[PDB]
Amino acid sequence: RTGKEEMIGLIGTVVEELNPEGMIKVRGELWKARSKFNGKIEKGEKVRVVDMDGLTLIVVRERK
Amino acid sequence: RTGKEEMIGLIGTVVEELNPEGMIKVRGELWKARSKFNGKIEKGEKVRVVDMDGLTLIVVRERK
Ligand code: NA
Ligand code: NA
Repeated sequence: RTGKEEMIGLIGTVVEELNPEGMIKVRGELWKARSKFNGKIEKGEKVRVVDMDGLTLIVVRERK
Repeated sequence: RTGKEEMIGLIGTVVEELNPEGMIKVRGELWKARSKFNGKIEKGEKVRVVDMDGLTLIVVRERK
């Protein structure tokens, strides 16, 4: 398993809208992702990785 | 309660070494903080807020 320690804190870009679940690109890799609070994070938006649920990244939109 | 949504994703600076518990400054406020994985994050280091445990911020050191 690619651990939590490797992913948490990284920035990615939404490639498939998080509504609240979707798809993000982090480094070169595609990942399943879920926004922590927001109902919807749009394609192209920058997100921050804050946790991990199995192979699903939990993200908030990047601040400012 | 100042919710998780307000704090998660923000950057702060360690004001009292996280070993793993300590003190950080986020915005103008002093907060209790705990590093998520690391055994020790030093004074002056930049951290990212990834979660919250009561009034204690859970942080990783800022990437790159
Ligand atoms: Na949600
Ligand atoms: Na620990």
